[PDB]
Amino acid sequence: GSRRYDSRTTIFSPEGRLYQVEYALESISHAGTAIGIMASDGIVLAAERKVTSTLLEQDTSTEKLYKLNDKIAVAVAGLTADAEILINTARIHAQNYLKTYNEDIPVEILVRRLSDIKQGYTQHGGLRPFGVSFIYAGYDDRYGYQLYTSNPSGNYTGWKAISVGANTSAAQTLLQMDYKDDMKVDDAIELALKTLSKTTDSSALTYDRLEFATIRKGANDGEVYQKIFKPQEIKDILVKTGIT
Amino acid sequence: TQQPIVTGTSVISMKYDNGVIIAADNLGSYGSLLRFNGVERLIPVGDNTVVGISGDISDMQHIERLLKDLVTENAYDNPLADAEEALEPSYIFEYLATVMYQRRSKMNPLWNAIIVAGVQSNGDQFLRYVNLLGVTYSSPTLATGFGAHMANPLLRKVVDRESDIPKTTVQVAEEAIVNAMRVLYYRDARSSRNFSLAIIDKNTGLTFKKNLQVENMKWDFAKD
Amino acid sequence: MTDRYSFSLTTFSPSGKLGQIDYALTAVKQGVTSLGIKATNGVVIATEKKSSSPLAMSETLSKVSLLTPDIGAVYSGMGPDYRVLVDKSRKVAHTSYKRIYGEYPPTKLLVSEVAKIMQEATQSGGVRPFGVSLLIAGHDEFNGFSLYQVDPSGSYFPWKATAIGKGSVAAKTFLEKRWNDELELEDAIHIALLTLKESVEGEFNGDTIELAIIGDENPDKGPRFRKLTSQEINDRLEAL
Amino acid sequence: TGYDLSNSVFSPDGRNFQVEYAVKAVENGTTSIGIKCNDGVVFAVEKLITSKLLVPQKNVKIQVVDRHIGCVYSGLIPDGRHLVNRGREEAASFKKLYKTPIPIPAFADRLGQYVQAHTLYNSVRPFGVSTIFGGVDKNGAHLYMLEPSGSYWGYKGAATGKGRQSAKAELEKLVDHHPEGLSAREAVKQAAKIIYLAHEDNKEKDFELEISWCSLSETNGLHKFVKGDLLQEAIDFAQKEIN
Amino acid sequence: TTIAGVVYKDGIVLGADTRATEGMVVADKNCSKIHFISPNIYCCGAGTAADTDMTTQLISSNLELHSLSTGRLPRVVTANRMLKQMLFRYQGYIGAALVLGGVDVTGPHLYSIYPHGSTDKLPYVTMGSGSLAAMAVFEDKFRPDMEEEEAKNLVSEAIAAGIFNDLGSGGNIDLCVISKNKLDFLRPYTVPNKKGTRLGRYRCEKGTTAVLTEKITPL
Amino acid sequence: GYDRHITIFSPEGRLYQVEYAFKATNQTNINSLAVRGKDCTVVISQKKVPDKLLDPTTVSYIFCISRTIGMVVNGPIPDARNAALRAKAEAAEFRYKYGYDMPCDVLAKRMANLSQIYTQRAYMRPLGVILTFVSVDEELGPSIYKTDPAGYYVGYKATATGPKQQEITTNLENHFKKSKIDHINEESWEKVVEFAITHMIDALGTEFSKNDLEVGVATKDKFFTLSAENIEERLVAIAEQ
Amino acid sequence: SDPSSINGGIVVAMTGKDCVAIACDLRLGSQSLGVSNKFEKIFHYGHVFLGITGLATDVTTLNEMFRYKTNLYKLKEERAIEPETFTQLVSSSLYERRFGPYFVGPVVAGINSKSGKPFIAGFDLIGCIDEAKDFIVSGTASDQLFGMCESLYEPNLEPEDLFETISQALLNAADRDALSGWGAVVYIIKKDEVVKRYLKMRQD
Amino acid sequence: TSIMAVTFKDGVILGADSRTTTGAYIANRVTDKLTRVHDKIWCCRSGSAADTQAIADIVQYHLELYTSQYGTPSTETAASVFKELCYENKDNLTAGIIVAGYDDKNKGEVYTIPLGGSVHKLPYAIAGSGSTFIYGYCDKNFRENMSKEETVDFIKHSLSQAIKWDGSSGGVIRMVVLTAAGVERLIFYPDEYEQL
Ligand SMILES: *[C@@H](CS(C)(=O)=O)[C@H](Cc1ccc(CN)cc1)NC(=O)[C@H](COC)NC(=O)[C@H](CC(C)C)NC(=O)c1cnc(C)s1
Ligand SMILES: [Cl-]
Ligand SMILES: [Mg+2]
Ligand SMILES: [Mg+2]
Ligand SMILES: [Mg+2]
Ligand SMILES: [Mg+2]
Repeated sequence: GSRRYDSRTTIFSPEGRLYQVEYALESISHAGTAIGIMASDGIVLAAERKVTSTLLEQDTSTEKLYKLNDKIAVAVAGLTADAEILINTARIHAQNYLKTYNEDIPVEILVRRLSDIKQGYTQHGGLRPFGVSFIYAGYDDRYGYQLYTSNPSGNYTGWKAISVGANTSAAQTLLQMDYKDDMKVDDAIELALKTLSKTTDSSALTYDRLEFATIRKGANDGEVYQKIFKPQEIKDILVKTGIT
Repeated sequence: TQQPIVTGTSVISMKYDNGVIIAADNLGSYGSLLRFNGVERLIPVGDNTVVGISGDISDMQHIERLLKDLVTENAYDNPLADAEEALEPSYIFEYLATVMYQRRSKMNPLWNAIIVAGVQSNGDQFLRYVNLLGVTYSSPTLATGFGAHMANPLLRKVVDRESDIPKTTVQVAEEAIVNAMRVLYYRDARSSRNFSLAIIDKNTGLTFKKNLQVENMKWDFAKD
Repeated sequence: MTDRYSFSLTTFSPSGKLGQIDYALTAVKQGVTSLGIKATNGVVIATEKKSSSPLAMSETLSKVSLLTPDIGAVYSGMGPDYRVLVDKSRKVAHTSYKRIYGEYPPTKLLVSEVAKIMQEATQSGGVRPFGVSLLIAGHDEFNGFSLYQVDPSGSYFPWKATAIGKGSVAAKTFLEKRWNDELELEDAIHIALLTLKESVEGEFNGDTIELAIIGDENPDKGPRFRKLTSQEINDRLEAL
Repeated sequence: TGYDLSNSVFSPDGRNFQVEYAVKAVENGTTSIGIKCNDGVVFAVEKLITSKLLVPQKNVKIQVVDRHIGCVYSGLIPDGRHLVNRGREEAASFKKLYKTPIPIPAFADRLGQYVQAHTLYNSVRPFGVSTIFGGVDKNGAHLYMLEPSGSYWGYKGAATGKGRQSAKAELEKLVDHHPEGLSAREAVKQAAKIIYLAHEDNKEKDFELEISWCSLSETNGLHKFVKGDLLQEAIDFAQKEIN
Repeated sequence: TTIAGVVYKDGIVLGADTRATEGMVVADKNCSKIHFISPNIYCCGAGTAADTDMTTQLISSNLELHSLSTGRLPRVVTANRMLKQMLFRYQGYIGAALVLGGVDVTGPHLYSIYPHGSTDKLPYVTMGSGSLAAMAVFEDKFRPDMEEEEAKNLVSEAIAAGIFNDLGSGGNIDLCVISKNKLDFLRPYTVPNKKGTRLGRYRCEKGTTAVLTEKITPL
Repeated sequence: GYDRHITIFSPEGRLYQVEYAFKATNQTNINSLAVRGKDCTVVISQKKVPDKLLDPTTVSYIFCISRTIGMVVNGPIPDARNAALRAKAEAAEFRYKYGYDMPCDVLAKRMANLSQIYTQRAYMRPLGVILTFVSVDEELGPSIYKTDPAGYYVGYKATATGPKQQEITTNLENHFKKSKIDHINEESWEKVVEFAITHMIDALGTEFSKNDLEVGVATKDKFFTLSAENIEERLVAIAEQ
Repeated sequence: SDPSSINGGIVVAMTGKDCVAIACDLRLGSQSLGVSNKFEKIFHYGHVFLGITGLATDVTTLNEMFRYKTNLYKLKEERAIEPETFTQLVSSSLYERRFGPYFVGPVVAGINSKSGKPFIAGFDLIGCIDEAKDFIVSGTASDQLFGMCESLYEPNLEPEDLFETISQALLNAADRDALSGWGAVVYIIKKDEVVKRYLKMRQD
Repeated sequence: TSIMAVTFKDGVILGADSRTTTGAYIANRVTDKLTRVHDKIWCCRSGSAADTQAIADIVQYHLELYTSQYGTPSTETAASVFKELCYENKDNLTAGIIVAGYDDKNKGEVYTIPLGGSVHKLPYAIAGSGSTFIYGYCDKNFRENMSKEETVDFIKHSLSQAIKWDGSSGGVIRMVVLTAAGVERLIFYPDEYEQL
C-alpha cells in the first residue's frame, strides 16, 4: 500500500531529536536575518530581504514584517507561504479573543497558541512542519513591551533582543555585546541596523534590501502605535545612523 | 407516518383437512372511488405459499417486490432451491412480520394487513396474520379488515376450533369461502364482485383461480 | 479505494531544501517564456503560443486568462496545473470575496488566495506541488496597477517587470535596461514584444504570440483586462 | 525496478505488473469454458477431485446472478465469489430502478468497471480470476469473458484456466464447422467434451464435470444446472470422444 | 410589487415598479427590482425582497463562473434551471417570485419562476401583488411579434396599471429591453407621479434642540 | 527511485507515471483519425479482431457519449470504458443542471481536469488513454477536442492518434496546406468518410476491408457509428474512382 | 414574545451636504420595565457607523461580530472598510442566518473616504438592503420616525441644520413610543470630524 | 387539470387541457402539461407543478443516462423510474402522473401513477381534477384498437366535457400522438371543442 512512500515526519531519531524540525531549522538558517530589540519605550523589528533584483517593486512588497493586530507584529524567517498560513490563523485567534472578552489578546497567549499549532505538526498528522521562525513584537497592559520567538518545534521563549534566520550566532554575539537594559528605541534602531550591516552576506546594506518597523507607546495620550517603515523612511534612517 | 391512498379490502382464509384456502377481491379503491378493477391481491411465493394483502396498494406492490426478490436470493448458491431448501410459508411470514414491526418501530409503517397462507414441508397447514403494527396471530379462520367482522362468523361455523380442521373437506371449505365473499359483496361498500381464490393443498399443490364472480345474488325482496 | 496518502509528499531534506518545490521550479524553468511589464497607466502580460502541432487550433488554448474583470494571469510551466488554478482563482474571487463584499477582490488579495492554494499542495497529504509559476497583472481602486509573480512554494513578490520560464534570466536583464517609472502602456507593450522576440525561435506574429493588458476601462465600470487580437499585435510588430 | 511491488503502478513499458501477476493465478486455476449457442449459452467447469473425501456434486462452482445469468471462473475461487456477490448487488439495483432484469452487456460492464477499479489504487489487490459469464436477454444470447485488468469482450466461445489452449483450439473448430450455429443440447455435449479434452493439462488427479445453461427454448431463458440424465448423456458423449 | 415581461419581435422587454414596502409603510420609493443575471439575461423580482436579491445574485455569480469556463454567453434555460432547482429544494421557504427574461444563441426567452420551484415559459407574464392589474393590460392589448416601441409601451402600460390600482405597487416605471444587438436598461423609463410638494418649511432653526454634552474627534 | 512509481516530481521536473501512461496508450496498436466537414465531423479508427472466437460486433473503441457527442479512445479497453462511463455520466448531469446539451469542448475540458487530478493526487493513477471527442456543436460547428493522461486538452482542425500518428498527421497537414482551409469542403458526410478512409490508406499504406475499419459520424443533433455494410458501400465508392 | 420589541429603541440616519448624521435613543427595557438608560445603539468601525435596533443580545452580538470582521478586513486589505462595502458585508452576514435570523434593524452611515460621497443604508432582519439617499429609520417607533422624517427632511442640509432635523425627528418620534427614549445620542459625521451630542429629553 | 393517455391500433395518444390555477386565478392558460422524458416516452402531469416538473426533469435525466449505456428504455422502465421517485418520496410529493410511450415491440403502452406511488398498466388512463366528470363517458365510449381519428375524437370529446364541468381545467386541448411514424403534436381551440 501507501506505507512504502511515507517519510514519517513525526518521529524521534535515536538521539531524541525530531528530524524534520532539525532540517526545517536548517532551512530557516538560510533565510534572511530578522532582528528584534526591546527597549524601555518601544520595540524595534528589523529584517533583511533576500535575493532582490532592481526590478522588485519594494513599496508594495511584504516578505518579512507582518501585522497580527494593532498591538502585535511579527518578523518572519523561512518559507513566506508557510508563515502566511500561520499569520492568518494568529490574526483570527486575536479577533476570537477580542470578541469573547472584549479586550485585546495578551501577547504571550497569542504566541502560545501559534507555538501549540507548530507543536502539533511535530507530534501527529504525518505532515511536514512549518519552515518558519517568528519574532513576535508586541505590547499589552500586563507585561508591557514583549519580544518572543517561536520555531518549527513549537518551542517559544522571551527576549530582550534576539535574531532569527541567517548568521544568528554572529548576530546574537553583537547584540549581547552592545545591548543594555536602560536602552531607548532610537538607540535600538541603530543597534539593529549595525548588527544586520555586519552579519549581512551582501556587500553593503541598502534601503531596498530592508524591512523595518517600530512598536512605540511613544504616541499622544499613551496608546500603542505600529509603524511599518516605508522604503524612503528606511533610506532616511540608514543615513541618520551613518550606514550609507 | 403516511395515509393509505389506493386501498384493497378484505382478505379471507381458512384451514381445512389437507391445506389452506385464501381469497381476496380484485379491487383497488381510491377512497369512495372504485378506481382499479383488475388488481391481484393474492401473490404466490413458490408452489407452497400465497400471501394475501389488504390495505395500501403501493405498499402491497413494494411487499410483492420484496417477496419476488426473496425467491431470487434464496436460489443463490442453493442447489436445493426447488427441494429441501425452498422457501417455506413460515420463513416468508417471519420475514414479513419482522419487516412490518421494524417499519412500525421507525414510525413509517407499511400500511397493510397480510395473511400468509401455505403448506409446510411436513404437510402442516400454515395460516398466520400480520399487520402494520407488527401484531401477529394464527387461527383456523383468518380475515382482514371488514372480513374479520362478517366472514369470520360464517367461516367459524365450519371450523370453530382446531379439532374441526380434519373434518373439513376442500369442497366444504371452498364453498364457505365463496359464500363469505358473496356476503362481503352485499355489505362491504369498498368491495367488488370479481375475486381471486387460492387453494394450497398438501397433495394437489397450489391451485390459483382467477376471474371468479359472486353469483346466486338475492335481490328479489327489494321490489316490495 | 482508500486515499491512504494522508502524509506529506514534500518534506525537508537534511540540507533544508524542500525537494518537490525545487523540482516544481525546474519544471517551470523548462516551460515557455512568459513576462509582465508594469506601466504608469497599465500593465502588460505576454507569452509565446508554443503550438504542439500545426493541425491544433492554438486559439482554443488560452495561456492568458481573465480571473476577474480587472485581473489577468499568465504562466510558465505545466498547462494543466495552470488551468485548475485559474478555475479555483475565478471561483475563490466569487465565494470568499464577491458574494461577501459585492465587489471583486484587489489584485494582491486574489494573488494571496492563489498563493494559499499553491502552499497547501506543498504541505497537504498525498499531493505534489503545482508545476507552474504565475504572473498575475491587475488593477483595483485603492492600490492601482500591480504585477505579481507566484511560485510553486506559494511565495509571491510584486514586480515592476519580470519574466519566468525558459529565457527568463536573459529576459529579466533585457527588462532591467529598458524599464523606467515613466513608461506609458504602449511603451511597455513595445518592450514586451522586443523582450519576447529574443526567447522565440520560430514564427513571431499575432498568431504565435498571446498578449493581454490591464489598462483603461472598456465600455458600474467597464473591464480593464483586455486580450489583444491577432491583428492588434501584428500592427505593433510593424512599428518594432 | 520496483514497479511490480505495488498495484496501479505503470512500469516503463506502460504495464501494470500486479495485474499480470493476477493473470498467473488465473492460469494456475482449473479449466472453465463458455459456449454461445443458437438461443442461449452453456457454461462448464473442471472440478479437480483432490481426494476421495470430497462429496460428489456438492462443492458447486458455477454461480447464478439474478435468474437469467450464469457465471463461472478460474483462479482464486473466493475472488470469483466476491465478484459474483457484487454482480448480484448490481443486477438487483438495476432491476429495482428499471424493472426489467439487467441486460447481459449492461451486466458485463458492471463487473468490468468494478474489476477495473481494483487496478486504480495500491490499497487494493487485483482480482485473481478470469470470469466467463452470460445469459439470455431481450436482444438474445450473450457470452462474455472478463480478465483481472477489467478487460472483457463478447465471445462465440470462451475458455480460461490451465487447459485454456486445449479448449480454445476445440472451440475454434466448432466456430468453423458450424457457421449456421450450434443448438443448446449440442453445446452441452460439446462443453462436456471440451472439459474432458482440456483435462489432459490437469491429468494427474481425476475430476468432476459440472455444466449449466441458459436457453430460450430449453430453459425459458433462465439459468439452470445440467443434472441427472442430461448430464450423464453429456458425460457419455465426452467419454466416447476421448476414446 | 408589479413586475412584468413580454416577448416581442427582436427580443424581450422587462418591466417593474419601484415601491419597497414594510407592512403598510413605504421604505423606498425608488428601489431597483430588475436584477442582472448575465449580460444577456435580467430578472425582475417580487415576493420576499431579500430572497429575491440573494437568489438572483447567487445564480448570477454561478453563471459568471460557468460562462468563464465555457467561454460563451450563458443561456436563459440554464439561469431558469439553476433558480428553479434551488427554489424547489427549499420547498417555498425562499419566497422569490421572478420574471426571468433574456436573449440566447437560441433567441429570446421569457420565464416566470415561482417560490416552490415551478416555472412557466411564456410570451408574456406578470407577478407580484399588481399581477392582476398588469395581466389585464396584457390580455387587453398583447399580440405576438410586436415592434420594440410598441412592446415598451405595453409593458409600461401594464406596470402603470399595477402602480395605480395596486397599493403594494408604486413609484416609477423601470424597463429593460434585451435584443441580440443591444441591452437598454431604462431607469426610470417613466415618472407617472410627481413627488408631492410641501407648502411649509418645518425645519427648526439652529439652537432649538436641547443638548446636554458634546464631543468632537478628528479622523 | 519512488519518484517513478507515483505522480510526484522527479529532479528534472518530470512525472514519469504520466509519461508511462502515454506509452500504455499505444498498447492496443490501433490508429485513429478525425476530420471535419462542413456539416459534420468524421472519426475513423482501425478495427483489429485477432481472435476468431471474439464476437466482432462487441469489439469497439468508439463510444456514443451523448446524442451529439462521440468519443474514440486510443488505449486499453478497461480505461477506455472507465473514461466512457464517466463522460456519459458528466454529459447527462450537465443537461440536467444547465438545461442544454453538453458541448464537445466543455466535456473535453471536464475530462481533462479529471485527468489532471490523477497527475497531482498520489493515490489515483492516470488512465492510459487518449480521448478524442467529436461533435457538430450548435455554437462552434464541427468540433474535434482531444484529452490525454497529462490532463492537456486542445481543439483540432483534424487529428490522428496511435503508433503511426505522425505519418497520418503529416499526410493530413499536407492536404490542408494545399486546400488552405480548416475542413473538408464537402456537403455529404458520406464523402467526408470516404476522404478520411482514403487519407488513412495513403498514410498507413494498407488496404482496408469492411471489417478492418470502425467509423463514427457526428452531424447536427446526432452522432452515430456506421455498420460494416455502410463502410463497405464507402469502400466501394473509394475503389470506383 | 415578539423579539424585535422586547427591549425597544430606535435609530435614524440622514444625509446632508458633505455630511451624514446617525442618531439613537438610550433605552433598554424588558417590555414595560425600564432597565438601562445608557444603552447606546450606534457603533463605528473606522469611519463607517452602524446603528442597530432590535433584540439587545443580537445588537451586542452583531456589534462584536462586525468589529471582528472589519478588523480582519483592515489587516488584510491594509485600509479601513468603506460604507458601500460594509453595507454588503452586513447584508451577507444577516442573510447567512436566513432561517434563524438576528432580530435586528441595522443602519449604516458614513462618508466614502475616496469619493467624499455621503452614504446611508438600512436592512431588514434577513439582510435586504434599503438603499435610500434621504433617510433610514429603524426600531419600535419606525412608523413615527418615517412620518417625522418625511415632513421635516429636505436634501443638502448643512451639518448643524441637519442636526436639528434628525434630533427633532428622533425626539418627537420617541415621545410617541412607550419603548423608546430615556435619552438620545446624535452623531454628526463629516469627512474628517465627527461631533457626538447627547440630547436632553423627557425621562418617561 | 384534465389529462389522459389512450392506446390505439397504431400506438398511443396523450391528451391534456392547458389551465393552471392559483385558487380562482388562472396563472397560466396555455400550459403544456404533456412533457417529453424520451423520444417516444411522454407523460401527463397533474398535482403540484413544482413537483411534477422536478420529477419529470429527474426522469428525463435517468432515461438519458440509461440510453447512453443500455440504448432505448422501454415504456415500462420509464414508468418504473417515475414510480420509484413518487413512491419513495410520497410524504413530500403531490404528483399524479400518466406515463405513455411507443415501442415497436410492445406498441402503445399507458401506465398511471396516482398519489400513492402505485403503478397501474391500463389500455387508457384519465387523471386530474377534471377526470371525475368523465369516468362515466370514457368507460362507455372507449374501445380497444381504435383508429388514430377515432382516438383523437375520443380524447377531444372526453376532455371537452372534463373542461366544461371542471373550473380547474380549461384553455386549449393539447395532444401528442406516438406511433412508428414519429411524434405529432396536435392542438384544439375552444371554438372547436365547445360546440361538440
Ligand atoms: C414587492 C413584492 S409584493 C408586496 O409581494 O408584490 C417588493 C419587491 C421588491 C423586490 C426587490 C427589492 C429590492 N431588493 C425590493 C422590493 N417586496 C417588498 O416590498 C417586500 C415585501 O413583499 C411582500 N418587503 C420586504 O422584504 C421588507 C424589507 C424591505 C422594506 C427592505 N421586509 C419586511 O417588511 C419584512 C418584515 N419581516 C420580515 C421577515 S421581512
Ligand atoms: Cl471541472
Ligand atoms: Mg497518481
Ligand atoms: Mg417615550
Ligand atoms: Mg417610561
Ligand atoms: Mg372550464
